[PDB]
Amino acid sequence: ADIQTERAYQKQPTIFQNKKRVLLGETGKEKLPRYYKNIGLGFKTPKEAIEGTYIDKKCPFTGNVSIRGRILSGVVTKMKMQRTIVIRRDYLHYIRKYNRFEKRHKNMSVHLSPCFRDVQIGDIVTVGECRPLSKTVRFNVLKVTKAAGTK
Amino acid sequence: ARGPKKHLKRVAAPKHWMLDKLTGVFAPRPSTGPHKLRECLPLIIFLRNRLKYALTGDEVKKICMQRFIKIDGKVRTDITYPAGFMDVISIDKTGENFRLIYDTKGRFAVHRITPEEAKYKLCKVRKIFVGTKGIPHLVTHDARTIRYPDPLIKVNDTIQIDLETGKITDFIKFDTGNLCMVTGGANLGRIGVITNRERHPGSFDVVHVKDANGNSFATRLSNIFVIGKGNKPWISLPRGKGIRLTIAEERDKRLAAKQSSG
Amino acid sequence: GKCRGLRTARKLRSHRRDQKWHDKQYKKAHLGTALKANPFGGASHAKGIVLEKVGVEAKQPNSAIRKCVRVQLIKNGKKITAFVPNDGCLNFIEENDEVLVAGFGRKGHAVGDIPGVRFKVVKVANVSLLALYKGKKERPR
Amino acid sequence: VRMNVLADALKSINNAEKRGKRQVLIRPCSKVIVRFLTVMMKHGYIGEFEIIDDHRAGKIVVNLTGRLNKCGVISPRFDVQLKDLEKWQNNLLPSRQFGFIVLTTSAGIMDHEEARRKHTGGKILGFFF
Amino acid sequence: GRMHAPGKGLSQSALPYRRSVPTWLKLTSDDVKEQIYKLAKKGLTPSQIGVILRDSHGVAQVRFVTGNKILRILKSKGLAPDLPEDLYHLIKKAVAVRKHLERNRKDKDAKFRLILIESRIHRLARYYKTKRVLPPNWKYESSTASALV
RNA sequence: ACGGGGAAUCAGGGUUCGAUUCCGGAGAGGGAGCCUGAGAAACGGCUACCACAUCCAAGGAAGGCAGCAGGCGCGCAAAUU
RNA sequence: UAAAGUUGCUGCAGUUAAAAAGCUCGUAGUUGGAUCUCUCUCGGCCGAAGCGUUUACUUUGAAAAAAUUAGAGUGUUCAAAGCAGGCCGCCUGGAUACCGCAGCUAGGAAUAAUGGAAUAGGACCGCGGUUCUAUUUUGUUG
RNA sequence: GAAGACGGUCGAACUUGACUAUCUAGAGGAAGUAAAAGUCGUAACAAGGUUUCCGUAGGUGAACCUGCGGAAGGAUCAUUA
Repeated sequence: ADIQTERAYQKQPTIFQNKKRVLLGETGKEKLPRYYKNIGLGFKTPKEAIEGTYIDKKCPFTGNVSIRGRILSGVVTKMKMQRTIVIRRDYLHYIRKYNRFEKRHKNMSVHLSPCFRDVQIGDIVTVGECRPLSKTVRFNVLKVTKAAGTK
Repeated sequence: ARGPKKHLKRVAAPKHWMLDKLTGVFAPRPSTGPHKLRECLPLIIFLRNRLKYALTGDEVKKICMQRFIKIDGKVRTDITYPAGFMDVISIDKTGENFRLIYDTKGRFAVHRITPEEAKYKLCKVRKIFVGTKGIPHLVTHDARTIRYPDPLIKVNDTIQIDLETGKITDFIKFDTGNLCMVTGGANLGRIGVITNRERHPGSFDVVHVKDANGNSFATRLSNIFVIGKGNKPWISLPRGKGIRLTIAEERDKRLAAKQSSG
Repeated sequence: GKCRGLRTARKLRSHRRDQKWHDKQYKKAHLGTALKANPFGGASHAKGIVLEKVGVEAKQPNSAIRKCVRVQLIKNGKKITAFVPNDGCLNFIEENDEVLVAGFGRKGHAVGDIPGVRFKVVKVANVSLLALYKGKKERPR
Repeated sequence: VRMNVLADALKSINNAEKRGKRQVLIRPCSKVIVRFLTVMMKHGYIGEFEIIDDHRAGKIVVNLTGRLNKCGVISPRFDVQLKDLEKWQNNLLPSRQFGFIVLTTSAGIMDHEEARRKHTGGKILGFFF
Repeated sequence: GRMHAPGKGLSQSALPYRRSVPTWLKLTSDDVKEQIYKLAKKGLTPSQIGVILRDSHGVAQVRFVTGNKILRILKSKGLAPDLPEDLYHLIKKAVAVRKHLERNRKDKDAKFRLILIESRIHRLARYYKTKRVLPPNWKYESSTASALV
């Protein structure tokens, strides 16, 4: 489970990992301090974020992003990108002339932190608005709700 | 496009200036200052349109350049200077002082005050921050930075400052039961007692206010300006005491006044 | 029958939009083919040069010779046959002069017993045919 | 297949009233059917009715007073606001003196006059006059 | 009417109003369950179990005596077929008509009926996959149909 | 096809329009690149090329009215240098 | 544009006037039967704290430029308009409504929906058994 | 610190290659459309004088004719133990 899989060293920029230790008081890797924050609006930090080891600069809990703006929801449809998933948001648009609605949808590419493991296609995810993380990504997954049709 | 605009079309001006459309193409574009463009009152509007002391903008310029107008105790020669909520306008030559207070219809009333009450004003604080070697600071709705404020003064409270020295004299906490004024929106100009505040994290808070006659309304927290402790005001209220009358009672009072007076 | 569902707005809208193309007026006014085929090009009037005078025979049920002029429009160079309305008014028109020509009143359709004519002369030599007819004005020298 | 059992119930009542019958058998029964019939009966249009309990889905035998001209369903059940209610009454009712639009509101199933009394809009179920 | 035929038939059972165990039934619930287990061990489907219990021993409805349906009882003890009985019979019919069509390629009515049967199979399988009775990747294929029968 | 506020009948519903004085955007003959400046990829700023076009003593120099007026042209179609 | 219920959502028509595919499966779409009425802190009716299963409604409450439109007042000499107008220096007005949809907030839960226990892998209880201890103590810190 | 090609960048232009849709020129060929008893010559409408028509194939001096299957919109709602 190597973390350093890139050409540059991966580490949380806040945590200093070169502090001097004591020889007689150290036997094995003692601890690596973990940087994590609690995002607002009542969202609880997942356990895997606090006690994990992954490095994600776009993670809402262990990264540099701040959640602000719209809190949305959607269902996972594709998981074929690194730390990024595609969710679909279905809604009904009212046509005034016919007094009726039509089904419409929009796909949003949202960032999924490694603190959410075993997220499946069809799960309901709560996303929060953040700064542009890529060309199309502007939302971060904050909570994953398992689908009713799951194990 | 290409840098800031310097004109204001007369029909794009704030509606509470009560400007008419046939006078000209332009309205006096208020200069930058302690108050926002859409919720201020340019000195020319007050001196010409309200007080009728001048007939044209040239006469307003003459009055202002004679150093007769004092806003918050300072002589202001700018005829488009933005004067706003709780600002004190003192004209020493004619010996009258005005305080810019919204009337119940959302417009700046010509509210005359005694010279004793013209020596201070109420300022809602916008932020408190610590800077420059642990020195607390305080920013008001009037864009005044007051150093070394009382540690009990937090955001959304209103302080009372003496105009001559520019120092905090007293303050009122933001709490239920305190009298307040609405400075924006549909209920702008109304005066009542704060009854309940609903907090919406990540969004705007809602404050519920009740009048003296029991009418209850609500507005966003940014639009609340607490006037006094409890139900008594620290400043003098306009001819209407912040009560908004429905059009039926307005018409009834107008008809009764027409009947009684001949 | 037609669909009646709370989520049938798209179906109703698309069906109406597709069925509107089976309306003659709608297809004529929105396809744009009738616009390019219009000699006036969407204009109410046009100015042309009288190429010759022609008399077109009336349609079968009644007999007459309709005094028309073959004109060439200035804007696009198209050739046009225009009816000269009143009597003697063909004498007010000379070959190779400017005429203002309007429609015949049926929006590109032939009017009356005149076959294949949908334009009429309004002014000749910058003076109206009615002023010349009523004697209010004379032909410029 | 059979959708909108209320439409079937109202069509059966209308057809039996046109034929001049004194009783109509409605099946299957439903809660909405019973509420619509109760609203009808409070206004004197339909009279007493009995719910036959078979162990799957009830049937209703409805006595028929000859007072009913037409009972109809509105499909789909459009959401109606209190400001759009007058347009619906002009579209559906013979006059402003008689005739009722039955709405389903969070305050229950009732006619348009009660819905305006309780200051509630809802979803249009049907009408009767 | 029928889903794949123009017929509109009214033939079906008419359950009586009384949900009680009949007076003639001296068989308690546990004896009924034991007979259900024995009949299932003999290799009978729930429909056949119900038919035999109604015909020979005399049980108006197993649900009114034991409180559970036959398939639920079989699943509770654990004797139920891996795939549902109606789907199994549809697959069996499809296999039969496919085997017939191999030596009867000119039978163009058999091809049409096979298409209808496979449509029924696909609809039923989709329903069962919706309710997790079948694995989400359960697929019916002609080359593998006889492997399920 | 600049967008919107909005405009043309009132049964209810709609159908058309919105270049046009207010708001937002874009452009200054067409592209492109810049200096200054808080703010411009500015054109009543500059530098080129492309298309037009002015004075010349033929070496050169100077241009940008979709600003107000006015011309020509185009046109069915629109005002006072 | 209305007339055009000749584009029909309201609200058309399809045997013979123009018209239902030769027929049947079928995915998306649309529609879909009955059925459910010491949890919580200053004083024995109060802010906080709510996963009530998210919703769709419905009704509120904020925020939605002015001008235009609707509309209140006001004898422009009447009116279109305008935002203004008398009384041997004082009184006033310069309102209000609407502002679709989509966002934000708040009752009751009728009515598309969504069904939380079915190999039980389902509240509450006694065990803290190596651990963080009102960010380990509570005579002069062990 | 005042001119000038060069690890370069943005980049108008400029010739050469394909030969691009809104646009036009000729004797043409096929066809459509407007009332015209246009030199022996009638397909349909009555059983229209071979009942009409549909699909599909041939053939024709023209409507048309013929074969096969079909329809009644037929000239039969009917034909007898």
